[PDB]
Amino acid sequence: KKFIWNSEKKEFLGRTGGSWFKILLFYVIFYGCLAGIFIGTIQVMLLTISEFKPTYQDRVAPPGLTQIPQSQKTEISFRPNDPQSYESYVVSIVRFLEKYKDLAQKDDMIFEDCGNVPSELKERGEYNNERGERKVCRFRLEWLGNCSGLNDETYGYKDGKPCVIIKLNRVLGFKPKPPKNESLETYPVMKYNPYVLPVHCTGKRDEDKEKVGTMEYFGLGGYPGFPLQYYPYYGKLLQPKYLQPLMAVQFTNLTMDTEIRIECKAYGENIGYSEKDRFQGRFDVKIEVKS
Amino acid sequence: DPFYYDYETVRNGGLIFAALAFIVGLIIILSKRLR
Amino acid sequence: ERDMDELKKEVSMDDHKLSLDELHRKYGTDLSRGLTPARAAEILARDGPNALTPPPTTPEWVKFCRQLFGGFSMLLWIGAILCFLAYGIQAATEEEPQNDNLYLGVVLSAVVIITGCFSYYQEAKSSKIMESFKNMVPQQALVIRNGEKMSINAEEVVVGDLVEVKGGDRIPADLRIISANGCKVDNSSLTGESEPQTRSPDFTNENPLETRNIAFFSTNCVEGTARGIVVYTGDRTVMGRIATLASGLEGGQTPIAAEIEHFIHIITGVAVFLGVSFFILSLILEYTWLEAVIFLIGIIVANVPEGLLATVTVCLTLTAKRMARKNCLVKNLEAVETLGSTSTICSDKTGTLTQNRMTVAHMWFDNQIHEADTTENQSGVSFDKTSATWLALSRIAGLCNRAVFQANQENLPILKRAVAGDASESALLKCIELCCGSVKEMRERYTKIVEIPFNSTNKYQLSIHKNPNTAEPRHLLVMKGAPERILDRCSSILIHGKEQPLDEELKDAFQNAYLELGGLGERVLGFCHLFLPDEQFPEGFQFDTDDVNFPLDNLCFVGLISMIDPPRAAVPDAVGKCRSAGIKVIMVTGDHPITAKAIAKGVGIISEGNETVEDIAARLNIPVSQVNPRDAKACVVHGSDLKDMTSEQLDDILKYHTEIVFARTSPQQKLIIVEGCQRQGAIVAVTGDGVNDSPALKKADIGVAMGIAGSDVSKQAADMILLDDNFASIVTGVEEGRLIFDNLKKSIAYTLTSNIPEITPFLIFIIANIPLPLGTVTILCIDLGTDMVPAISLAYEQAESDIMKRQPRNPKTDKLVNERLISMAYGQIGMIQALGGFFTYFVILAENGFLPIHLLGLRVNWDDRWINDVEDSYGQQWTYEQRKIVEFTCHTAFFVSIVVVQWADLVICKTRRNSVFQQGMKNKILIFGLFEETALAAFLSYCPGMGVALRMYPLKPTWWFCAFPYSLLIFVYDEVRKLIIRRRPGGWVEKETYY
Ligand SMILES: *[C@@H]1O[C@H](CO)[C@@H](O[C@@H]2O[C@H](CO)[C@@H](O[C@@H]3O[C@H](CO[C@H]4O[C@H](CO[C@H]5O[C@H](CO)[C@@H](O)[C@H](O)[C@@H]5O)[C@@H](O)[C@H](O)[C@@H]4O)[C@@H](O)[C@H](O[C@H]4O[C@H](CO)[C@@H](O)[C@H](O)[C@@H]4O)[C@@H]3O)[C@H](O)[C@H]2NC(C)=O)[C@H](O)[C@H]1NC(C)=O
Ligand SMILES: *[C@@H]1O[C@H](CO)[C@@H](O[C@@H]2O[C@H](CO)[C@@H](O[C@@H]3O[C@H](CO[C@H]4O[C@H](CO)[C@@H](O)[C@H](O)[C@@H]4O)[C@@H](O)[C@H](O[C@H]4O[C@H](CO)[C@@H](O)[C@H](O)[C@@H]4O)[C@@H]3O)[C@H](O)[C@H]2NC(C)=O)[C@H](O)[C@H]1NC(C)=O
Ligand SMILES: CCCCCCCC/C=C\CCCCCCCC(=O)OC[C@H](COP(=O)(O)OCC[N+](C)(C)C)OC(=O)CCCCCCC/C=C\CCCCCCCC
Ligand SMILES: CCCCCCCCCCCCCCCCCC(=O)OC[C@H](COP(=O)([O-])OCC[N+](C)(C)C)OC(=O)CCCCCCCCCCCCCCCCC
Ligand SMILES: CCCCCCCCCCCCCCCCCC(=O)OC[C@H](COP(=O)([O-])OCC[N+](C)(C)C)OC(=O)CCCCCCCCCCCCCCCCC
Ligand SMILES: CCCCCCCCCCCCCCCCCC(=O)OC[C@H](COP(=O)([O-])OCC[N+](C)(C)C)OC(=O)CCCCCCCCCCCCCCCCC
Ligand SMILES: CC(C)CCC[C@@H](C)[C@H]1CC[C@H]2[C@@H]3CC=C4C[C@@H](O)CC[C@]4(C)[C@H]3CC[C@]12C
Ligand SMILES: CC(C)CCC[C@@H](C)[C@H]1CC[C@H]2[C@@H]3CC=C4C[C@@H](O)CC[C@]4(C)[C@H]3CC[C@]12C
Ligand SMILES: CC(C)CCC[C@@H](C)[C@H]1CC[C@H]2[C@@H]3CC=C4C[C@@H](O)CC[C@]4(C)[C@H]3CC[C@]12C
Ligand SMILES: [Mg+2]
Ligand SMILES: [Mg+2]
Ligand SMILES: [Mg+2]
Repeated sequence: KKFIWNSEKKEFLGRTGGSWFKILLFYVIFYGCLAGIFIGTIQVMLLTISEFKPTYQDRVAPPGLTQIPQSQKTEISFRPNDPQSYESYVVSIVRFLEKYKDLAQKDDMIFEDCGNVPSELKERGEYNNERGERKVCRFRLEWLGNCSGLNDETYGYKDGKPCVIIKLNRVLGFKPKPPKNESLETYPVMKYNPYVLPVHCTGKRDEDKEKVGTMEYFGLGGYPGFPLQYYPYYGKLLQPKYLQPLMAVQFTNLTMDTEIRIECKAYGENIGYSEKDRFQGRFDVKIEVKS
Repeated sequence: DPFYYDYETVRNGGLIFAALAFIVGLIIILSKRLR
Repeated sequence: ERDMDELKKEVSMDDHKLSLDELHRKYGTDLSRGLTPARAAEILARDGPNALTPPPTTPEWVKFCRQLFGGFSMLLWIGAILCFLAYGIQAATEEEPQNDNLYLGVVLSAVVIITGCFSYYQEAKSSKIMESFKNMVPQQALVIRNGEKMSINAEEVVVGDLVEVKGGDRIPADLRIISANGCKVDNSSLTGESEPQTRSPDFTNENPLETRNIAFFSTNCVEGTARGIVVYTGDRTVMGRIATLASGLEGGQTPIAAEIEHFIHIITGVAVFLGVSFFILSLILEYTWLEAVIFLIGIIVANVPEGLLATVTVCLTLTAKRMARKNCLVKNLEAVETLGSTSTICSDKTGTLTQNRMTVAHMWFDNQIHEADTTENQSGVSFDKTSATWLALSRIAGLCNRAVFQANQENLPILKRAVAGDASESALLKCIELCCGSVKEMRERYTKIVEIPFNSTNKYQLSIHKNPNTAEPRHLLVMKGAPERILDRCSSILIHGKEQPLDEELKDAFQNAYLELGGLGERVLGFCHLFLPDEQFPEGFQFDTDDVNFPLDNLCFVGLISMIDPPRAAVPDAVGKCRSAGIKVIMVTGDHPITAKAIAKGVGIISEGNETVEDIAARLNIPVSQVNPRDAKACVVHGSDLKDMTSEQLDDILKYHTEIVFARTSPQQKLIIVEGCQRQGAIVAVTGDGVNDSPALKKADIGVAMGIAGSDVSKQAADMILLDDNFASIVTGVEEGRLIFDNLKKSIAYTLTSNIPEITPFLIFIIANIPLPLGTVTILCIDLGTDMVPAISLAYEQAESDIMKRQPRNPKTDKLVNERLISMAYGQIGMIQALGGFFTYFVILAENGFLPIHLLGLRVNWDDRWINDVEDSYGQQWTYEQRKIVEFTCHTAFFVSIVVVQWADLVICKTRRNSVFQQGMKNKILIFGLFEETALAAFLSYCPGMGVALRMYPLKPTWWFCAFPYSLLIFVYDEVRKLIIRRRPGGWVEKETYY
């Protein structure tokens, strides 16, 4: 209790009152100057980066192929007979697809109708504010054959035909280039369009490749991939409501109550892969329609 | 390709500096006339 | 411990009954010349060194393994075990798994290996240096071999060797007394009584302990001198069997290590508490079961300065070696820290302050002062050698003398040869041999009948000589001693041959001459003689020595003799430093008050202005008793006055006096003076050389024993040994003692500074929910691999210029780890280091695409291994591994920023009082560490494969310079703070931040 408090010199926990006030004031001015110096250096550093382009982009290269709905452990397992085992997947698909409905793409200044067939890339010029915002290549939900949220809201999950919409990583200033027909000898047989970055889903093992069933691809114009006319990306400051290209795959005639691991791989010149990062350029999904 | 940063140049520079600094420290600790 | 009187009275078998002939034929030893060196070597190689069997020493693979699996190391070992187990579990699960946990476990293993090897190397070096001290100045034994007496190593003594010991000698092994001359040994360590028992060749008892012809091991001869024959060596000795298994030392606690242990336990408790708290928080935050232990281990390592014990060991050993190289041999490791706390030094005048090289310089006879000791140019003296009184003076100066010139000395002068006897006797011999003639012949004509050596009881010497002349009554008594005492023992004085009664006029002249010679720094000795009447004492009269029969008074004083004893060269500067460092120095000598007063004033003990009561009285021509006792800052206390003094008067003298000099104080009274000094709350260091000083040397906090002229009793009864008996060495030792504290505090401040910048990222990551800025691998890498050398580099820092310009430190109030130390390392420096690290982390993330503001709350999705579409500030999508690569790159950048700020912190930690421009970077080990830590960090960041092994990736150049402003800021801040403390001592900054 002596160290706790002594009434002799008004010492609280070891130090007197005047000393407490003095250290409080000194520490306040010191910490204030320190935090202010930190903020000043923060602002001085910020005055070096641009508002429309990051000073370094080699960390995001090549872009990565992702799947919707976002699933824990990339596992999409549900019971078609159960009306709730696939509610999570359907809801997560709709949460992302709602941004592509005809209602959002109403304004003509923000949304522009781009080629209905795979065409050349829509380069807007330079990454500056001289032209303010830019138009957005509209993408109708109808380009997705049977999983569009327009006719079948279950997207096939109700009839045991799941539809995992594939998506390409949005990268500012990226110009996807599909592989030329000259070297088309390793990747599987797919429709070739020089204006579409291809994507092909296949099995993983000799058992997965057998139990997959029938792959059905839905994309702009029916090409299995992403149309080149939707790139490059100009960021959130130049294209706030930019809509990225999409593509869905329907897994029909798949063995019921069996875990099948499928891998959709995107091909192209600037499309690479990695052994440790299973999402750089391709992605693996484990699906099981346990009815 | 405005997506590839030459990491080998920086790697070599850092390794060169590391070797030089290690040699300097080795000479300082095992100094023959640095009294 | 019932090992006294029971484990001794039973193991007893000796040969004390053997006569001289039986002893000689039993051991086969030349009783008058000793064994031959060849035979000595043969017995040495047969029996072994004269030493006790040492305790078992743990092998090299015992200490190394104990350090490998040490207490703190156990945590990392368990972490590696858990990681390997998790990898085994992951290998049985989903096919084609990753090696993240495997590599992490191997990394922990490498960390443990490096830490164990480094700690083992440091402990091995400390142990080797510590063991090197036991062989610095080993105890010697005076033995007789092949006729010559030589001083050899104690362990080189064998059974049967002819050994000789004297007053103050330590018995090397059990001996049989062959010849003795008033020898008395102390068996306090043998029987229990500290009373000394006589040792004589005469057989008086059949019991080995009670007999007078047996010297036992571990005991010391208090008085006399004798010669014996070794009867048992090594472990076979009497006291050896007991000292081998029943005299072991107990658990001596070092306060410097105790304070550190206390702070270590406090920090360990707070660190483990924060670790388990963060453990539960991490588990609650949906993290891996292994990641929880990872975070816990990292938090504990970064908050526990587990190298404090090693740093303390390094500082103590290094400064102990420093003291050894500067004539300060610390007997125990605790005294190494008591030297810096020294506050009072009770040193002696003759032997320590002065070189004890006396030279007869002045004399006083025929009522006149005469100079002498011609500069050996055969000029004789400045007076006539035919003076009648001078003849009597030389006669009593040479006949009453006891010293003798050694052999092989008739080829070099008298002022450069060696003698055997008292220092004063040596000067007297060199004087009479230079200006009078041959002493060998003078001492032969006047044959000495009986002689009384210098005794404290009589306080004078004595000798009776038969004169071969015809004009004398066949008796010549000669004696010297204290001039004041010799004068009170005479009734007449010889003036140019004629004897006249000693009147008051002659006594007044003698007193004036005494004060005149005493003020010059010379020790005066009184000499007198008497020619006893023949009718009362016939030619054949038998003068009894034990029973004084001849007259002791009414003698005839001849003259005074004074010698020069210059002080050491570094003594004036030493006392100057002592006064400049607030250290009270007291002189304890047995000389006359006037001589001691003059010598003390000359050497600096008594500076100008300071006057004693006697000096003030003399200047104002007033009685000394009437003068004000408080007006004297200095004083000269007489031994007789000290005898009739009480504890109260002692405290008064030692309390209101700043420069005290105790003259004519017997060496036994030193204990009381030391007690009085301690009673005044002061850490004392007392110098001792004789055997009677033992109680004073044992009572004082720091007993300084004379290493050259000091006996074995003082050496074993002291705490430190003065290698050169130079007083300045004590001050240098005190300086080094303070340097240990300075370096220990500097190293403590530097090891704790890094704690804040290392633990702040976890706290901010949990409060701001931003991606982890500093990982566990990084914290472990820093604390156990980069700052392991710099933390030790602070032990080699030299002393500042204000080391001897401050008051001494008291252990009861000034401690190592104080509140201000934490406020400086945890609140001011650590905050800047953490801010710099966070700045570099924000720079990396902002440059890669995530604005500093956007990072708030992203950790939820950032650490998610399945949400691979994290939208950055620009709208880009990053995967899990892609963003994790940036996070690890930020961890490496934080690591680099940490080393950068550590550079500035290490630089400013070199000095806590002066500016870095005054001390300079003379620390080679420190700069070596600066270069090594930078090189190691660069290698760990640029070596290929580190991205998957240590999860450390290459760092871009424009990032290496992000933390430089914070380093320079710490530098300038510490410099201005020290500038304020220097320009305004005792100010708010000093009373609040001076750790
Ligand atoms: C995913 O999208 C695809 C679109 O590419 C959908 O494909 C449809 O699949 C069904 C089911 O297999 C097929 O039905 C077959 O129809 C055959 C005869 O159809 C003729 O008439 C059609 C026109 O009229 C119909 O279509 C419109 C809608 O477009 C309706 O509104 C209308 O009322 C009619 O229903 C023509 O389009 C068609 O080409 C023919 O000329 C049948 O013969 C056939 O029966 C066989 O198969 C049965 C199941 O295998 C079997 O049990 C029977 O015994 C028999 O052997 C079958 O019913 C459609 O032809 C096909 N296309 C279209 C445009 O509808 C697919 O359904 C969708 N997935 C899901 C889950 O909805
Ligand atoms: C794409 O998906 C379809 C259906 O999802 C597969 O076709 C078969 O569909 C039927 C349902 O109508 C499945 O269910 C039943 O399986 C029973 C198990 O027997 C099997 O093994 C015997 C061996 O003796 C086979 O002869 C038999 O065909 C089964 O494969 C059968 O007893 C059932 O018989 C009914 O169907 C057969 C065939 O049409 C008729 O002859 C009978 O009269 C009776 O109506 C029935 O087959 C069956 O399991 C599905 N076969 C599978 C999954 O292999 C397609 O096969 C699948 N596509 C591919 C490439 O596998
Ligand atoms: C008392 C003694 C004190 C010692 C202290 C100092 C310790 C120093 C530590 C190591 C010393 C040198 C080790 C040699 C490392 C180079 C070996 C080599 O030639 O590597 C070649 C290849 C790398 O090729 P890449 O760049 O193309 O691959 C990139 C992979 N991509 C593209 C997927 C990212 O690597 C491979 O194949 C496999 C990866 C090999 C990388 C090994 C690095 C170290 C790993 C574990 C050691 C842990 C030590 C921790 C020390 C910290 C102390 C503070
Ligand atoms: C949930 C949030 C938790 C935040 C936790 C933050 C913790 C910060 C501290 C981390 C490590 C601290 C280690 C201390 C080790 C001390 C060792 C020691 O012996 O010290 C003795 C020293 C004393 O030294 P002494 O005992 O040798 O000397 C005493 C001398 N006399 C007697 C004269 C006083 O301890 C101190 O000086 C007191 C230190 C107090 C430190 C208090 C830190 C409070 C942290 C508040 C954070 C609030 C965050 C709020 C966020 C809100 C967000 C919305
Ligand atoms: C790729 C290259 C890598 C190089 C790595 C180099 C590592 C070097 C080791 C540590 C560096 C970090 C700590 C430096 C500490 C310097 C401390 C000091 O003040 O020493 C004084 C001392 C002062 O002592 P003195 O002995 O010179 O003076 C004594 C004076 N009397 C006698 C009166 C008492 O001198 C030195 O240490 C000599 C070396 C100084 C080196 C200084 C380097 C920095 C110079 C300016 C700061 C940076 C300015 C940048 C400007 C940029 C403009 C665009
Ligand atoms: C327009 C100007 C631009 C300047 C740009 C930077 C130029 C380089 C700046 C400093 C480097 C040189 C420093 C010399 C310091 C004094 C050296 C010396 O020996 O004086 C001896 C004197 C000491 O003399 P002394 O007398 O004690 O020692 C000698 C004793 N005898 C004679 C017995 C041998 O030094 C000091 O007292 C130092 C006081 C320093 C107070 C500093 C307060 C501010 C904190 C930091 C200052 C800036 C540091 C550098 C920052 C750089 C940032 C890029
Ligand atoms: C006189 C003194 C106070 C000048 C202090 C200048 C400060 C504001 C300067 C000195 C060094 C500078 C840093 C040097 C290097 C980099 C890396 C770069 O990729 C972002 C900016 C950043 C992080 C700078 C920010 C501004 C900075 C901290
Ligand atoms: C006088 C003192 C404070 C200077 C401290 C030395 C600094 C400037 C040194 C220490 C380590 C060095 C870095 C070591 C490695 C690399 C990688 C290389 O590819 C570019 C240069 C760069 C980034 C160096 C720049 C200079 C550097 C940061
Ligand atoms: C970054 C922000 C949120 C942390 C705020 C922490 C502040 C309030 C804490 C952190 C460390 C603390 C200091 C730690 C040590 C001491 C020494 C003691 O004898 C008086 C109090 C004093 C001076 C404390 C005052 C309060 C203090 C400065
Ligand atoms: Mg003495
Ligand atoms: Mg002691
Ligand atoms: Mg640290």
